[PDB]
Amino acid sequence: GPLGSHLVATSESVTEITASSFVVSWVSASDTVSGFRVEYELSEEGDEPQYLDLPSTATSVNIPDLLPGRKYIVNVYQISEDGEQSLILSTSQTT
Repeated sequence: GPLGSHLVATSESVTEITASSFVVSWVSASDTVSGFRVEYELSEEGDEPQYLDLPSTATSVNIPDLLPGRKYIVNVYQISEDGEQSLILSTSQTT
């Protein structure tokens, strides 16, 4: 049954804890995507934003070098064959 969800997941859907890393996954809300671009910045300090580029076949990425005890804002954008970016997933986390 729906084990009520069973969070089934289990293992800290968040593994890459090292350096307070993050493991976020999304859906290629588009097959015309030529690649993906992930952006994460401190929701507090507002430091400078960082970008990570992944292939159109990528649907998940691990963000390392994160500052423990800090909140980061993550936004995944898919790049179309025209170079257009579209927000497919936006979420924040607290190392």
